[PDB]
Amino acid sequence: MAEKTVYRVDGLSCTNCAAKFERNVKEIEGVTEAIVNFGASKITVTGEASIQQVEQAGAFEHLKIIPEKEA
Repeated sequence: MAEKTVYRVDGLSCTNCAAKFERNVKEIEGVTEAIVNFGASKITVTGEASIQQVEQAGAFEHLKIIPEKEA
């Protein structure tokens, strides 16, 4: 009852690449929204999908994204 998540991402540092990313996410039919910061931050995904799909997309620059966990 929320179906939104954010994962921590590191490596790339350019708004244009962030824009490439969020659009790459939007292309996936599994997600509704995505809010992707990069630089030294995180990648929010919302809809009904997980980083994995975005991970594949991120192969354009080879990013490393980590699902945060505390438990």
